[PDB]
Amino acid sequence: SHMFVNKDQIAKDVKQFYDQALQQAVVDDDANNAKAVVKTFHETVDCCGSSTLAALTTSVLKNNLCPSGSNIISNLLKKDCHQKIDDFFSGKL
Amino acid sequence: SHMFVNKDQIAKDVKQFYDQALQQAVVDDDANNAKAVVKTFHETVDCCGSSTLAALTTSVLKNNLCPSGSNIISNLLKKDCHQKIDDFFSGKL
Repeated sequence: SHMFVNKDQIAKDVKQFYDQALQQAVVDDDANNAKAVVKTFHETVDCCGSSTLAALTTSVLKNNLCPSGSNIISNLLKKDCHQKIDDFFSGKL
Repeated sequence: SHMFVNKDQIAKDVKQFYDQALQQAVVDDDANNAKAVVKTFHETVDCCGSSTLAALTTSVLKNNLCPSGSNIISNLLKKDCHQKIDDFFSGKL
């Protein structure tokens, strides 16, 4: 039950999973569960794309895998998916 | 970074979130992100339905929100979504 954890490592592991999903979504039109996973995560947490993978975020945005009304300009003022994950494990609230 | 956590409570919170999504998916054909969230979680972790909400698991199964080939009979021998969440925070491996 009660246990010692490193939240920074957990944030890293989550971002790594996200990034794996993201790179499968952008590239493979056969990988529709990867696209599904990414689009529903994006929609649900309201984020679009990555820090580690910023140049690839352009693709998901064009394949309509980010939230509706999500565009290059509106995104400028929004936290990306890595920022949101980090802030959640930070508990920055 | 390093911090004391109750993993049983985290498992509870995750199952509660799942259950909220599940009850929105079964009922509301207007709630397509809830259906999306449930179907992609199911597909990704390979589980179908709940412990707390067993009588409602029948609905998602018929609306095709569980993995392909997932049926009432095959499901008998598979962990449901609550069991899988619990076992993951247990680290039962």
